[PDB]
Amino acid sequence: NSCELTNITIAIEKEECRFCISINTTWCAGYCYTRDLVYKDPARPKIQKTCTFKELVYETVRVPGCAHHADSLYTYPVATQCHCGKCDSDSTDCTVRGLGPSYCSFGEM
Amino acid sequence: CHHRICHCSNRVFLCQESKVTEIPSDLPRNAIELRFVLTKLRVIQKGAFSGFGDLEKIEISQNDVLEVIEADVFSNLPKLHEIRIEKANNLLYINPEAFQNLPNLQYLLISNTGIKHLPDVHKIHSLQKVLLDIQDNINIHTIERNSFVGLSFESVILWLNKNGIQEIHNSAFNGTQLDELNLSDNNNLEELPNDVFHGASGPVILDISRTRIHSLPSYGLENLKKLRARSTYNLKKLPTLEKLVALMEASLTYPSHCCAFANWRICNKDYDLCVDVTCSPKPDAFNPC
Amino acid sequence: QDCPECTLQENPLFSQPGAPILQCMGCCFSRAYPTPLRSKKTMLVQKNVTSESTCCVAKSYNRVTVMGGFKVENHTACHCSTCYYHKS
Ligand SMILES: *[C@@H]1O[C@H](CO)[C@@H](O)[C@H](O)[C@H]1NC(C)=O
Ligand SMILES: *[C@@H]1O[C@H](CO)[C@@H](O)[C@H](O)[C@H]1NC(C)=O
Ligand SMILES: *[C@@H]1O[C@H](CO)[C@@H](O)[C@H](O)[C@H]1NC(C)=O
Ligand SMILES: *[C@@H]1O[C@H](CO)[C@@H](O)[C@H](O)[C@H]1NC(C)=O
Ligand SMILES: *[C@@H]1O[C@H](CO)[C@@H](O)[C@H](O)[C@H]1NC(C)=O
Repeated sequence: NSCELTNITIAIEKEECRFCISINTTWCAGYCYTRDLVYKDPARPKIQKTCTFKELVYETVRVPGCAHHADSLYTYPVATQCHCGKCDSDSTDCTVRGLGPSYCSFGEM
Repeated sequence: CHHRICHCSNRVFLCQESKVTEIPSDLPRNAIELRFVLTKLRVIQKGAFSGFGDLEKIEISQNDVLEVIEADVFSNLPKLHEIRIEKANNLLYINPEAFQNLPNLQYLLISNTGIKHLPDVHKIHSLQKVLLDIQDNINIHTIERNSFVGLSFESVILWLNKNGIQEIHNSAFNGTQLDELNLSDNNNLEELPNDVFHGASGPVILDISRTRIHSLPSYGLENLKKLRARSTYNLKKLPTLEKLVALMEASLTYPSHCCAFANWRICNKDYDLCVDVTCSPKPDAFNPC
Repeated sequence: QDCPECTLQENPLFSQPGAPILQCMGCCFSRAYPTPLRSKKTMLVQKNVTSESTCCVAKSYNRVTVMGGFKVENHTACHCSTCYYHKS
């Protein structure tokens, strides 16, 4: 039920410059109702919803350079609409835990 | 709680980051959950998780330098119900001796890996209903004979979608109680041989969506209730409702197939408390029926 | 508007007086965010979005038989755990 557009901070990692850049964006987070079926029939409705993007857009941001490596471009997706629905395995990584939206290989906030 | 290198909280051990190169010898045997994320593990050592009689969940995710899963690795684990082998881009081989007797296994996830072949499951012999979920493994091209026999004494769900499957051998599903079989998004898959479902119960649910499959087999579908064949353009010919007796719901490609399911068709007592075939696409705008 | 926590509730269908059937149902935390580049390095099939999700499931149960002949679970404990049937 309580799945909505929440403001988040993400990490964009310039591997070659050994740093990340923080960007506040809009993504999905919240709660969804689930039911663990009591009668395990093969034709049963074994369906679980998750809080995820209903519609999205791509945004390009200019990621800084350092020395010997010039400033590049990075394109990232932004949530536009959130819903409690099926996780789109075609586009999304449907898992229990990821590394975190603000994950950096060289630091933190 | 505190361990030498792995992060710990309530008998749950998360071994994260590049500093993790080998599975620690000093891991407590009482451990309930063991996770291996972002490690620089090259190989998961012979009989590594053997002895954790309490251990119920294992997670091997986001390991870019992991190459092989040795023999006897998933052995001596009476409480293990869940294994998750996720995002392992360089994992090409699994020893056919890796999955040993796991009597309480319920879920085996092998997602987004480089494995050239399916896992050897004949030695698992679980007492539980098992969900073998194998997806996004583009280097898996063939399901060989007796691929899932001995996995479970119970019924089984087989998600083999989104891999690189193009060949399915006869009796590939022999000695199996098939509940659900999903072969969708394996685009190179051209045919389902006639003895595909030889010596196998069901399946009750079958998904051949987005596959070049030309025809369904004459037998084995006597238990099929739900058929999903979205964007399965090579089909065009379906078996008669005399062969699909159990079928009650069908999401297909051609609306002509739906027209054939219409106009033709109790128990003591959202829920299906126990009338005709729930077929789609069902448009009236063009028919032809 | 709110989301009640994942707990044991009475099953309307299988429950009967004196012999109710208890089922795990409720809300659990699930989120989505763009995949960190570090993760993209380990993905053979690229996935630009990452969904972190948990589902309401029985921590323990007991197999029972009701209404003449129905092998149903009578859930004893609940927790937000791994989602098996949330993907497309
Ligand atoms: C998100 O952040 C923007 C900019 O700071 C703000 O206008 C908006 O109210 C915030 N809240 C939500 C729910 O998006
Ligand atoms: C945006 O990001 C900054 C850090 O750069 C953070 O302090 C702040 O809370 C975020 N929101 C707004 C509206 O500035
Ligand atoms: C089918 O499986 C059984 C064991 O369940 C085995 O004995 C038999 O050889 C298998 N048949 C084929 C055709 O491989
Ligand atoms: C289910 O569990 C409850 C609580 O343990 C018990 O009262 C009830 O008799 C059980 N139901 C059945 C049908 O056994
Ligand atoms: C995914 O992101 C990468 C860049 O981060 C880009 O190449 C790709 O086009 C994006 N979009 C999709 C739909 O994969």
